[PDB]
Amino acid sequence: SEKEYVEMLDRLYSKLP
Amino acid sequence: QATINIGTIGHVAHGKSTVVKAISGVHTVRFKNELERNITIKLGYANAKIYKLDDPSCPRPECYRSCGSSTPDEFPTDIPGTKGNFKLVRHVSFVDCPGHDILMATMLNGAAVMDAALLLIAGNESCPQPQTSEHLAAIEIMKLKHILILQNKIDLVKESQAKEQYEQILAFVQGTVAEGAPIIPISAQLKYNIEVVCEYIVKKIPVPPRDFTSEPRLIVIRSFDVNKPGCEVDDLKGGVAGGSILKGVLKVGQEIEVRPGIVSKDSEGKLMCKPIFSKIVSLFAEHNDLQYAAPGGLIGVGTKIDPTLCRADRMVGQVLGAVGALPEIFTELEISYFLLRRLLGVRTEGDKKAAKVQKLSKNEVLMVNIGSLSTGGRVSAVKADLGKIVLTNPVCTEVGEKIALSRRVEKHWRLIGWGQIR
RNA sequence: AGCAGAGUGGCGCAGCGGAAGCGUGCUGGGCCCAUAACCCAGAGGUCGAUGGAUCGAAACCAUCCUCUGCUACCA
Repeated sequence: SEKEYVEMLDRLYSKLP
Repeated sequence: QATINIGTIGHVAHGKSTVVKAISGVHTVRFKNELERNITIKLGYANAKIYKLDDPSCPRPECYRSCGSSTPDEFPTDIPGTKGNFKLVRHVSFVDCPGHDILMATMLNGAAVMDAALLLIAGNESCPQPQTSEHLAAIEIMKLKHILILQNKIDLVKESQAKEQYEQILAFVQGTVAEGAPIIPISAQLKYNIEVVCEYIVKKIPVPPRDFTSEPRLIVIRSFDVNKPGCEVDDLKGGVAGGSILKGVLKVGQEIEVRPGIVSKDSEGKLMCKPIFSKIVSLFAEHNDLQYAAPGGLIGVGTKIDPTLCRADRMVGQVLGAVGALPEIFTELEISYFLLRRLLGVRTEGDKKAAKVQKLSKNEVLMVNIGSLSTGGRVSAVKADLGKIVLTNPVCTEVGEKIALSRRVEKHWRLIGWGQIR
């Protein structure tokens, strides 16, 4: 459930300033 | 053609065109240009081809690399692979529903012929946002659970806000299926994590069992005239129905009947309706010619109806059966029903107005969304588990399935309950 | 997209083979001690575009250009 979210969150939000 | 219908529903201000062009490559479009004031409020259509280089990412035609154009602030680039042709996995179809609350009845209709959905959440507004719950509940009622939540607008939304929102939605919906549905945060200003979405939609959403042998039924939702303004006399054409087929392989040259009918001249009552018969000219899907129209896909069936029925969007939610279909065309109908103990689709920061709604009273007009049809009708008898409704235009009831019942709370109708025809 | 309207001086806008009009500002001067209203001259012209039939296109003809509008959306 939230594994799918957190994996992709640390993928996404690392590329933000 | 198409194999599955994934719907793209999602509340106000998340951006539709950026996400829709990334998934399908086909723009969501319709009247005004002024493409929309905010996000699409029409029932958009689009198909797409999903191939692999033997990689979970989906190529473009130019499959060496892909440089976006979403923003010139930075360059978003992704790599699907390298080139030497790619293997076709399937042809997918989308159903872009309205993203605005007033258009709820239309959103219901369009939704009711999909095989899966994508809940486009926006992090800008309230955490347990009205429409997210509205959508989710309707989906579990119709007969679907193949949902992939997509956090579509978290580009400038901080990670505390966005985390709190996914938590509150998933905690409110504690009685609606959503725990086996992934939640994929994506960028819509830099198109990032799009490649992982391609892995998800092939995983969570295979082709469900489709009944080819069973009799053809086409449910038309959109009206298209191909004669259009400026037609020549010997360039005459038929009228084209944008419908999905949910049962049976409709073959070319077959005769098809539109079953809610047209009402007989000088009727003194509410009967009699007579179905209209039209021969299938052509079976067009994607941009590729076909001789068949397999179920589980949204297809443009050109039929031998004449311009007046397609000159405007007048074939929204009509049931078409091949030919002389057994389905009854009721004009007055026996609903079994139940109500929600909250008012769905409305709830704000002050928590208004999801308070429990009073019981229905006779001779009030309510929207019964039965199938993909949307008719208005008045309740003639009102018992708790037996109401009798009289409908303005007849409804072809393919099966006793489900219904969605709405009541005019204020300016427009709002979802109050559901049930099953008896 | 096809369809009803328009192409003229800054603006308003007459006009049609043997004519770039008139209204409004514009600027000078006069009347009056002086202004104002007034009067006079002054000042503002690819008459969309592309040509053709022609002794001559502001006018005929065809196209293109545009906004003004239509079934309300055209796989």
